[PDB]
Amino acid sequence: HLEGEVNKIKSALLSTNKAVVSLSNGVSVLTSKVLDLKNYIDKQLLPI
Amino acid sequence: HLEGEVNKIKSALLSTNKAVVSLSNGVSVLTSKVLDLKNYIDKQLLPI
Amino acid sequence: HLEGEVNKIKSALLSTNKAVVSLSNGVSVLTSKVLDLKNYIDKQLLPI
Amino acid sequence: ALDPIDFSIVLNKIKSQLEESKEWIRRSNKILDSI
Amino acid sequence: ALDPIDFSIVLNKIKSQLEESKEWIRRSNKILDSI
Amino acid sequence: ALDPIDFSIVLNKIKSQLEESKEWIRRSNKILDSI
Repeated sequence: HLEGEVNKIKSALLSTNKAVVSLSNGVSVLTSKVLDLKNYIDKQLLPI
Repeated sequence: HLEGEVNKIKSALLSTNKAVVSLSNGVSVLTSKVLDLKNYIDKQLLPI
Repeated sequence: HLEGEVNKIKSALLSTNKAVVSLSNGVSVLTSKVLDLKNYIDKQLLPI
Repeated sequence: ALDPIDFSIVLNKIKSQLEESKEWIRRSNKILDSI
Repeated sequence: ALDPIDFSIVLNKIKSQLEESKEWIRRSNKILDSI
Repeated sequence: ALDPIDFSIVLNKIKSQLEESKEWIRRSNKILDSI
């Protein structure tokens, strides 16, 4: 019964780990896009 | 003693899982707001 | 063998927890910078 | 030059990725609830 | 039209949510430290 | 006044922190794979 529970917890954490990598990659892309947005504003502000 | 430790790890992971959902929802809202910010800039740039 | 597996899962979750705090702090800083960006745009839009 | 279509596509993909993250946590929660 | 008050409120709420995330991890770390 | 150098530095540091997050998960995955 204990071995089964341990196997379940391992399976659960592997799934939690997948969620965190997905989240991390998402925030990485968003940060890159905010940098791109800042560059666009600064380069777009020149004439105006 | 082992059953107790397993129960503790389950409790810990449930808490970690709560942290990740909170984080995920937060990043989702921030992404929506960055999209809104981009829309505001593009619609605000028209006159200027 | 079971005690060893439990010790491993504890070690793994401590590492996952470190990943989440790092992620959380990162998103917190990014949110602050998006607020700063909004303030810059609004204060930069005044003349133009 | 910032592509407006690409910008929206990429951020909407991030939102899709976050829903995937939430799905992985639901799976983890269900497994733990079975213990 | 982007409400400036709403924008600040929503992003400041995200910052509050992140502190909640950190609190959940502290709870998890404490439980594991007890093992 | 928004420092353009500081802004880039801070967001590039966030990107570095995220790579650290990914490294912590790789360590966790490896430990679980050993079980």
